[PDB]
Amino acid sequence: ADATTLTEAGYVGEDVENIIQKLLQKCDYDVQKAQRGIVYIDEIDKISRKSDNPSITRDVSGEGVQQALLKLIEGTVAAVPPQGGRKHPQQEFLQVDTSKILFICGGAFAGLDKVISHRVETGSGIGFGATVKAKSDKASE
Amino acid sequence: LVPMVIEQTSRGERSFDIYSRLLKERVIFLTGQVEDHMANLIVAQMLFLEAENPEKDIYLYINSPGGVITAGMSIYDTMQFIKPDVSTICMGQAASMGAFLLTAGAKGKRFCLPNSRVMIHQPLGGYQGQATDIEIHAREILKVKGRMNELMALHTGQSLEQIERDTERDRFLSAPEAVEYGLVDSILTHRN
Amino acid sequence: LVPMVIEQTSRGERSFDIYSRLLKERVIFLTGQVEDHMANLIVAQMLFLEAENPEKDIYLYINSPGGVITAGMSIYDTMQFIKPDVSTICMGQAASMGAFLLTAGAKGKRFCLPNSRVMIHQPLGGYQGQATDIEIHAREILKVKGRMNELMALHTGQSLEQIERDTERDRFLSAPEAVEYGLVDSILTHRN
Amino acid sequence: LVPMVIEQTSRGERSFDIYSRLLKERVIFLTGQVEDHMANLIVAQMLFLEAENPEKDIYLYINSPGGVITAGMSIYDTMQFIKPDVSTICMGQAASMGAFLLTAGAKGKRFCLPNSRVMIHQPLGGYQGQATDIEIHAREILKVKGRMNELMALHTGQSLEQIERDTERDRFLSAPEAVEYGLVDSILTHRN
Amino acid sequence: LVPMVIEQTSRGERSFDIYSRLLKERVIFLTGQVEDHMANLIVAQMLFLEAENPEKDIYLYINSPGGVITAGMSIYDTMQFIKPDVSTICMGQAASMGAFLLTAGAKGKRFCLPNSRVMIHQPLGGYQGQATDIEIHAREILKVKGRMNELMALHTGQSLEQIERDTERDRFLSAPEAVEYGLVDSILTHRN
Amino acid sequence: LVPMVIEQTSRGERSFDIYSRLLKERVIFLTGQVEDHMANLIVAQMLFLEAENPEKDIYLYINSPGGVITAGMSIYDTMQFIKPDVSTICMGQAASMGAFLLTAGAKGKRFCLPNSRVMIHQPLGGYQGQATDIEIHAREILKVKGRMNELMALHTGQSLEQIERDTERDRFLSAPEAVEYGLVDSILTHRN
Amino acid sequence: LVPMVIEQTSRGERSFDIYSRLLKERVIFLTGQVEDHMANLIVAQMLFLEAENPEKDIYLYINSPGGVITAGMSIYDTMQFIKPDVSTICMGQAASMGAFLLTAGAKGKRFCLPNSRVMIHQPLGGYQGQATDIEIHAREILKVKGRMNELMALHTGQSLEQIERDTERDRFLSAPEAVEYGLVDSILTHRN
Amino acid sequence: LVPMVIEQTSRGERSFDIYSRLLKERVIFLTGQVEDHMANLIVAQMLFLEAENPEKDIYLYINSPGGVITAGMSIYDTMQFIKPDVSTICMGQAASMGAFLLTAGAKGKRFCLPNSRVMIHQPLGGYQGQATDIEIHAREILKVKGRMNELMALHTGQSLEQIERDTERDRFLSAPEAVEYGLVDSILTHRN
Repeated sequence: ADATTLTEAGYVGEDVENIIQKLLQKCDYDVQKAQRGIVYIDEIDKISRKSDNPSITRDVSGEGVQQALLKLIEGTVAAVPPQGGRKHPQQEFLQVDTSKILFICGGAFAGLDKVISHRVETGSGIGFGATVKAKSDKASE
Repeated sequence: LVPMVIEQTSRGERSFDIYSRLLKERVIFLTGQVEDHMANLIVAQMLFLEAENPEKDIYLYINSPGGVITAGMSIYDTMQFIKPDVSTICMGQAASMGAFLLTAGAKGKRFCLPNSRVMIHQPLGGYQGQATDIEIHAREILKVKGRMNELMALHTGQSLEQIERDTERDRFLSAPEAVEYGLVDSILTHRN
Repeated sequence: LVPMVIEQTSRGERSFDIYSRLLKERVIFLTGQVEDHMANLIVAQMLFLEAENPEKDIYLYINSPGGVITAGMSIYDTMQFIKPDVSTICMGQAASMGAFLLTAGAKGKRFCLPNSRVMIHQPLGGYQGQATDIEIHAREILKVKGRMNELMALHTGQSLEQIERDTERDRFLSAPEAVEYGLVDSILTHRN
Repeated sequence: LVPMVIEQTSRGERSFDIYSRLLKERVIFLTGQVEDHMANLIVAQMLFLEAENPEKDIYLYINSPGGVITAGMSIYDTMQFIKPDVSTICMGQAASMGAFLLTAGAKGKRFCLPNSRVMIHQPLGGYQGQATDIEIHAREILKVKGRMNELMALHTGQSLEQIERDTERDRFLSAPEAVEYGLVDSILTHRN
Repeated sequence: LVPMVIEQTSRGERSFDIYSRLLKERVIFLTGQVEDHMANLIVAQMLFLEAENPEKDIYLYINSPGGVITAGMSIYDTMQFIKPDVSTICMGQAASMGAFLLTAGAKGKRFCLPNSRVMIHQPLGGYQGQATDIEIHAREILKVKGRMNELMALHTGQSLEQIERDTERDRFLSAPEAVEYGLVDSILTHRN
Repeated sequence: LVPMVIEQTSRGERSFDIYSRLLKERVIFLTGQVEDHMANLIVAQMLFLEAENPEKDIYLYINSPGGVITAGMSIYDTMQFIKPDVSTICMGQAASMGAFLLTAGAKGKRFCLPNSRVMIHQPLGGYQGQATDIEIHAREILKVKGRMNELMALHTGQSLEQIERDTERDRFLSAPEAVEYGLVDSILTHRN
Repeated sequence: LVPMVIEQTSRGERSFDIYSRLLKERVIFLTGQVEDHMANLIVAQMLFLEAENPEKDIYLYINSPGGVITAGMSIYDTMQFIKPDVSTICMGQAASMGAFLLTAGAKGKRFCLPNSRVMIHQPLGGYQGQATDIEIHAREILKVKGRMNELMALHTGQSLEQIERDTERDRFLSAPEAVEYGLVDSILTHRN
Repeated sequence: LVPMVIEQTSRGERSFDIYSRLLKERVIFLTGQVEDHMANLIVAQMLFLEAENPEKDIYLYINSPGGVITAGMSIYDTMQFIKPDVSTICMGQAASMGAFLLTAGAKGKRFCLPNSRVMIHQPLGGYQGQATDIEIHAREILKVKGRMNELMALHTGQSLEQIERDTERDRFLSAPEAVEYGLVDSILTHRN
């Protein structure tokens, strides 16, 4: 699957329970074997918050997706519609447990190297009394 | 114009002028003739920096040829008031007022560059008017002269009599000579 | 050049000039020759701070050699009008108007640095023209002199006749001397 | 340097200069020598506030030593044209034009600080040239003098004859004296 | 310092200077000595507003002591060229060029404030050099004098002979007198 | 100051200066004394517009009293070099250099306001030094005189002999007279 | 006031000043008297462009009445030092220093407008002091003269003897004359 | 005017000044007369670059006629203290102080452009006052002369006696002459 498509519940983008729906397709819509399946989540880097956000905008593509996945990864029962359906008061739902379902979130965290480069070689001070003994080294990403 | 600099760090990147960037690192530049406006600005930086971390030291770079006395006392009093120790460093030169602020720094945290120069002299002033007014102003500057010598003697460690004799006329002291006199504690030749 | 500082607020970070950052903390800087333009700026700050929090005290830092009498009165009248107590502090020096505004501060909240100076003198003025108009302008400066001596006597606590004798000619008062005279209440030597 | 202040609004925090922040509250600052450039600025501020809320009253702080007559009349006519009542306040002083504008405020909304100094005098002018041209310009300043005295009598309430005698030479009026004359209505000593 | 104002719009909050905000409402300020640079700025505003809405009427607030004739003609020609009617309002005063531009406004939309002062005089110039060159420049200024008088007679409605007699020397006209002469149409005493 | 304006586009509201906004519509303002600095700015504007759309015309508004020949000649060569036609409109006046640029405009696109004054004269300069140097500089300015007269004849259409005689001394031409002389083509009395 | 131009691309819209927009196209403007500060700015543009692309050509528009020789050599040495070929186009004129930089451009990429004026002369200098010091400075300026002549001969292709005789006194040249002399390669008349 | 430039990054495009953009590449420009304010700016840049990468070298482009010795010594001391090797480059010229900073660069990283002119002379100064004061000041300038010559001999490698003879009067050294003298290591004819 792709994390970018996922969005917080109650919005027009998408819901996080669709991930189980995709897994259900391969298992012939059998929840028993689905509980023992493995899941992969691509492009998780786009879900990260940028910086210093008050959250008044109620970010949906970002922080909202993470908050919903929390219970999913650790394991919680999820209501998955049968096929090509969206969550609604209707009873067209399938109780699926993600406790035994492995998750592999893979993403390209562009810019993380700079964060790591900072902490490793942030340095302290700029003047004569500062400690600039740390020397920035050229290393591959 | 001052060159703008950027800090490539987390929580976003921020652009500041080179002077403001160093201020974040607790570095205050004292340059040029001392006056009320520049001295007032330095006072704000000292008071400002105290709020973030009273324990961390503040650095003051002095390359001033001297100036007004009243403006200088506003800086001296601020340095002694705040809890963080103010480390003074002499770049290029430190005249009468700059030297008084240089020696006023925290004991053991006063430095001077190897080729820097220092000079100390008595206060200079003048008044035009009636004889009665002259006596008032003449008494005032003499009190200032005595007060400044007392403070310089305290920081340097020399006796009040020695300071009076040396400050009667301009006395130029090199970086090593200043260490012996007591104006500064050590010299910064190369980074270790 | 005025440096810019960063404030870590709840709604992200904001960049403020050194003087604006202190204004947020109810600190106003009175520096240089007093005039109509700068006086109208201090008045705006005092009124703005009153609206934000009338109970909290406003701090005024006075490092000035004096100036126009009328401009200073705008500041003095504004201080008395606003409910919050204005705490005056003297850095470097406080001349005739700087001293008048200094002593005008709230009782018990007037401070002075140990190496600061104070100077009180009668008003200065002049006019060129006919004898009739000279008599007019002369009466007002004499009236202004009496008005300023009455207000200074009130804050200092000394008798009106005593203020007249001292103000006749320039007088220089040190920080401890000002405490005895009544211009200030206490001295801020070190942070406790 | 003018300080910047933060205003908290429903949309979010916004930065305003100290003078613009007070403009939002219907406060206009008249300061310094009156002239065409500053006068047009005040006129624009008045018209702008009238559109926002023609019912709320505007405030005009006056600390000025006077200036050009023509520039002042633009402000006076604008104050009378617009619907909002303009409440004039005197800070520090109010000379010939500052006083004419001060008394021009809405009846019952003219104020002055306790130590403010008001002054009223006849117009000042001059011309160099042929005798014929001198006569032309001389008649205008006389008409302006008569026109200004008529308006002062209307606002203050004093007779035209009394205004002529008092305005022949510079007359200084304290805040209480101005109340009796009619230039102002009340004194703002302290906030109640 | 020019204050900044906030305008509420569908897109959101917008910040404008006091002069730009009024420009949005089709208001152009003509202030001070007329010259090439200020005139070109006014010309740019007239053309910009013409494109936005060629049907609505533009307003011109004239408070100026006059200036260069050539710069004024650029404004006058632009007013007659563009389709929108230009309404001229005199604030404070309108000298030779300001008056020419004031009367050049659209018939019926020329206004004057009650205490305004209008003055019209003939052109003034000078040249130093050879007699041949003097004859050239002398003829040119006379042509401008005749051209200016011919245009004023058209707008004011007075005969050409009458204009020559009145403009031979400086003539000051009040707001009511200007209405009779034909320079303006009505007076804006109060908001209705 | 220059008043900002808002331009509506597909992206959203955008802010532009009054001059920059007109530059977007291929309008360049030539104002004041011609000098190297302003000329290079006009040249840059022309080259920029050529890249955006070499087919669309460019409108140069000329209101200037003339200036340096070298600086003005950099604008003339730029106009002829670029493919788009450069229309020239005279506002207020166009002196010797302003007139050369005015007549240098594209044939049929040169315009003039009805009250604009176009003056043409021969080059003027001076040198101090040795006789040998004077001969060098005297020959150069005379060569420039023939070059300018040759080009002026080409654009106006008059013979070189007539241009030489007419430009031997200052010659003032009104907007209609300029049409017959060939400096311009039509007069923009009113928008049609 | 330099105008602002908007560059529109798929990524977004960016606003640049007219001079900066042309800088993206490797166009550097040399205007006015040559000096250390302006020359340093030109040097920074050459290094910046070299870093962006060391293969694309750089254009230099010259309009300047010469200036300091030392400042000019910094530009000349920089042009030869960097790999990119620096094209030179003379607009308006190119005096002693401008002409040296003009002819210093890459062979085959030196242009001039048809009406440009190019003047070349020997260095100008002066010294006041002792006879011994005069000999030192006099020898220095003569060495500079010979060095400049050698470089000009190399670029122009003329013999050293011919350049010495021609540069003894001011020698004004035209665009066609410069082509045969060797200062420039071609003349840009029309884009075709 | 300083032309701004845009750089492309993964996070996004950022606008930078021309000098600030080069500062990111460890390039500092020493231009004009040396003084306290400009020197402090160079010191701040050297320290800022040391923190970013103490191993990468720094490139200082020098083009100046000299100035204050105290200000220059601040730069000289800073260069030696910082770990990065400061590669000095002489553009145009390098006088007494400019040359002292040029030769102060790291051994093997001192360059000079081919047409640059280097100059070295002894310090110059003066004092007006009593004979006793003259003796004190004369001793200080002589000490500075000995200290500067001692350091020049160290960097250049020549004997102290030879430096004294050469520096007694102004000595102009071309780029090749400076290489053999020891002021610079090699000439930068081309990038390759």
